[PDB]
Amino acid sequence: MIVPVRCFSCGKVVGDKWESYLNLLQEDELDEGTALSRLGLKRYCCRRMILTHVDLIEKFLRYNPLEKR
Amino acid sequence: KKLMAQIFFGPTYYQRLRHMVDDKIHARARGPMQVLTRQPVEGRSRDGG
Amino acid sequence: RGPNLNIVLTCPECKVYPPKIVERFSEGDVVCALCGLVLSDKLVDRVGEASNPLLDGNNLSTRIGKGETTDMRFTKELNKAQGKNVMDKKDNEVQAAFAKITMLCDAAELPKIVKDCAKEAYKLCHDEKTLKGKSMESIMAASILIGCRRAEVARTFKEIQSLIHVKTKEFGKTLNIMKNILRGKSEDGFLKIDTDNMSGAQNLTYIPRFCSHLGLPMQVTTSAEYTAKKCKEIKEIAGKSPITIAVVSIYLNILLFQIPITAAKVGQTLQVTEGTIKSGYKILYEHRDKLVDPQLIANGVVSLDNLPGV
Amino acid sequence: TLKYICAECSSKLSLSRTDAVRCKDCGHRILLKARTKRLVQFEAR
Amino acid sequence: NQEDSMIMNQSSIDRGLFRSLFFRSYMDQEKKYGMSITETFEKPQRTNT
Amino acid sequence: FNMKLAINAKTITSGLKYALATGNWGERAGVSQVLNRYTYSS
Amino acid sequence: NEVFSRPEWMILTCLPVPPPPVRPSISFNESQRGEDDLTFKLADILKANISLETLE
Ligand SMILES: [Zn+2]
Ligand SMILES: [Zn+2]
Ligand SMILES: [Zn+2]
Repeated sequence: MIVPVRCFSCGKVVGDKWESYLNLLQEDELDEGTALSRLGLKRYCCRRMILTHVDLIEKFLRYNPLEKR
Repeated sequence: KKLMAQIFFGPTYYQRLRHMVDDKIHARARGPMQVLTRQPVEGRSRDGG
Repeated sequence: RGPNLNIVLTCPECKVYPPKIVERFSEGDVVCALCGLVLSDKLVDRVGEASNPLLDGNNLSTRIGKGETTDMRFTKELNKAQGKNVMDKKDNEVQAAFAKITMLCDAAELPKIVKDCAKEAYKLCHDEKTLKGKSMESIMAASILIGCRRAEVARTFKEIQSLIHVKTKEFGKTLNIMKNILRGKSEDGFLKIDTDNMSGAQNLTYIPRFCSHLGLPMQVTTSAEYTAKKCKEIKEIAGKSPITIAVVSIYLNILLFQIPITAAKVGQTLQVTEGTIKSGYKILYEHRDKLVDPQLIANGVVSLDNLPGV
Repeated sequence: TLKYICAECSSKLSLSRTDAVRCKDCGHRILLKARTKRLVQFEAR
Repeated sequence: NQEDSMIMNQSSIDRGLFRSLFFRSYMDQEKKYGMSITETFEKPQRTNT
Repeated sequence: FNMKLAINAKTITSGLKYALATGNWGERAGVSQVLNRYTYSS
Repeated sequence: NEVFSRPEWMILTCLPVPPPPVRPSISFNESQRGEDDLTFKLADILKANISLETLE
């Protein structure tokens, strides 16, 4: 629902590359493969972590908080 | 060491089914009995037989 | 008096009375918590039908119905045989009255607790020497009113008269007799503290329903509830009927909140005379400060000048 | 006595035993128990 | 991994592979059987219960 | 004659509620089922 | 058989009543007193027998 911290297979930290992955797609107009290779994800185990991730936390954040401070 | 046979390798979509072992492991040495037949009850949630 | 036939689970080694006894339900044992000795093993943790021996008594009856292969001739004779029984005539009429209780409550969309309370109130007040000459509809109406009052959900006399066609005098006398015999049965049986459930006024419980009949918002309803609560302090209107107090509080808070509902519409909806509502508003205009919620006018949602003068 | 939060308006309320379970601000009859004040420990595995 | 078994990576499991949330909701109501036979949501004590 | 007593709305209400709560369709079983919410495709 | 099954014993004139172990009274929440179906049938048999006795 949010980007995993580490790649499942090898353990490379991919959780810090998610926000820069979206920038490479929306304002640099790169295709997904070049955006993955630019971030340093050269193993397809790491590439499937970012490429196949679904950001379901954005849908969860549209609901109003139950306990609002 | 290298394996003599090369391995088919790659990503595949896998689904986690709702059958866990922890929801299915069951044992009973002695427990409650039925009111009618006085035999062990049915169901692991009731410590059954 | 009578045979004992009582089993006590006491540890024969600790000899402590009362014993610390653990019922290990998962292992099916009854053990002593001090030494661990088991007392009774193979304990019992569907197949029949639920039957509470408090609403319909200890009556066990089964009806005859059509099966997979059933002739029509045999069913009718058995139904007539079951109907022609003389020993359950009292049971038959009390079940008929319970069916009428369910029919009247279901025609009012009353909750199930009202049905249960009315049924047990009818059962407790049934077959009373002091209650023999009253009409069945009066018993019906008073049982429904008692069931409404007991569940903190009380309706008014006009509601029950709107459903059940009963004269006011006989309904009031029936209610008084059933309240007396209910207090007598409570004293004879389990004593129940009233804690304002048989209250005559109960004007806090009429405000939300009467506001719903007018389609008012919530804050008007709570302002009317506060106004009706503070109307008890006013000695000039303390003798008024709680319907009239609730209606004049609702109308005062309608004028306070600028809700476009006239006095004629309030009088038509809740069957209160428009002159009565106008007189209640006139007599409550002098006490505007106490009736209106101070935090509402502090937050500025309403102001006291919105109320028209007399 | 015990703290609750209304389900839709998210207003903190204090309810006793005799109080009917109902929001005092927006009137929603669904109330959530407040999260406990004691600190709860989680293994990070 | 014989006869439909599979070998999962434990290190992958440690990083969240197929880790799931499980929610279970318990419903309970206090029902009024009659006048004195009513249920109450309370913390029971061993002295009087 | 009271119209509130003439029309028992509980007949319609309880009939629809019973035939939708249970699978029974009458007075055919399994017509109404609890909706599966294991996955979205389910 | 002369000793174990006579045809005259095929007609029921003294109905045996099974003990409550045969027909236990279940509890739905340990406050209801729901009885077995055999208890209900025996109650109906007793009601019919009393009705026939009173009619005769
Ligand atoms: Zn990797
Ligand atoms: Zn002991
Ligand atoms: Zn609220």
